[PDB]
Amino acid sequence: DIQMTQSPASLSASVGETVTITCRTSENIYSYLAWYQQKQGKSPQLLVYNAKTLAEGVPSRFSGSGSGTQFSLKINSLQPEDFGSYSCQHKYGTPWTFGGGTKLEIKRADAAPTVSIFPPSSEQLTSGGASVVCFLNNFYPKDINVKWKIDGSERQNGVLNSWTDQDSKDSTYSMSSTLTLTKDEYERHNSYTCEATHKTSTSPIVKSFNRNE
Amino acid sequence: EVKLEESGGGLVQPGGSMKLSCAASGFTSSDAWMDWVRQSPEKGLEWVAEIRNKANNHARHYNESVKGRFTISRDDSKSSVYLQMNSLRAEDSGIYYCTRTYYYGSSYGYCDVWGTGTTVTVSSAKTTPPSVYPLAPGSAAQTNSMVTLGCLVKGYFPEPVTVTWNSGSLSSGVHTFPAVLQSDLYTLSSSVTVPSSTWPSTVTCNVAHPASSTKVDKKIVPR
Repeated sequence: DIQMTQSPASLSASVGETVTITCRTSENIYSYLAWYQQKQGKSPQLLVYNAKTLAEGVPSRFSGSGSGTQFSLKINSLQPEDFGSYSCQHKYGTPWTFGGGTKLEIKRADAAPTVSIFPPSSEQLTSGGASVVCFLNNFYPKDINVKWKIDGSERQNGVLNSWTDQDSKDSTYSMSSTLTLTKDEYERHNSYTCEATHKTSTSPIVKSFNRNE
Repeated sequence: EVKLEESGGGLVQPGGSMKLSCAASGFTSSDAWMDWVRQSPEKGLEWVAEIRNKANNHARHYNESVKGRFTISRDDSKSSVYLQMNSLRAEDSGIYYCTRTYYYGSSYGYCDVWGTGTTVTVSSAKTTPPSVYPLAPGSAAQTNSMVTLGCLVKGYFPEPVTVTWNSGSLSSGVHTFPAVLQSDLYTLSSSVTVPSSTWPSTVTCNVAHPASSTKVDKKIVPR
């Protein structure tokens, strides 16, 4: 099996900028290389084959180069449509194998997250469980941290986090954090708090609520 | 219209079997070499199998990983291609795309056409309908010009669920988050942001789970 190595795994750039994704190979494949583009929630699409040949439909701002064990995809004057995932694949001889892909994200101005905290719904509490939920929405860049506090004391236990992929409308990221307790513990505590730590601010953004109000 | 439509995906336990299908259109399938390519969050893209012009060639090739278990197959009279999958393993889970690696010319082995994909999930976890919980803001909240609501879709299996707002009639300012696995059960949240005048007066998230044949709507009510 031939091993394919793409760099970087993730990359952000402005519309207009030029960009270069590198694909390395564990043993010589001459020029038998294919590049694909996968848009959000879509199937991959052929961009380049034979190292340099663009497929029917592909703009000339795309160019492929390289031979042997090192290859490059260069995108000039990055357009809005060009952002998505990119993967290389050798077509030398079976088994065919792919790189791990490269997420090409849009670079935008820093924005602060819109934070919102939600007590457990009453109908969840009937099942014996309690989930306090917090949304950290529309921020940039993706690096962010959440800190849950109950009655002024942090809790790391019982938390689950999920990030969206970059937004196709406004190029931000969003995040959801969910602190799950047992209902009995939930109702022995008054204050619940959500604290987002983002580079846009020194102090964290604090949302919270009191159960006994 | 060149087109590859996959079908056959679903949930099956480890050691079980599953047959995928792929209907080709807009070209002579007889003269083409067809492949199955799978995609997963753990391993990214993985080539599975390839069937060439049969049987004049050494027609069938297989990724080492599925050798002996998977059979790639061809029926040109039906203009379609198949993948029999036996002795399934957790790591056989992913989106299986049907592709074409050769139609004509002197070059081959790159996928110039891809289908939509069909999702295979290999797991002993039992199918479970979700609980759908409304996420309303707090009473003390002063409320800015914008307001955010949400839905918690808890304790389901298998993926996927489909989560829309006001029967799809509310597209913007929504964020449906990737589900997370805990104790062989998925949990997923979705938020929707609107102007303060809009709510109340009526928002409702829509949750459908095809695997358990359930469809629930929950109106977000204040407090």
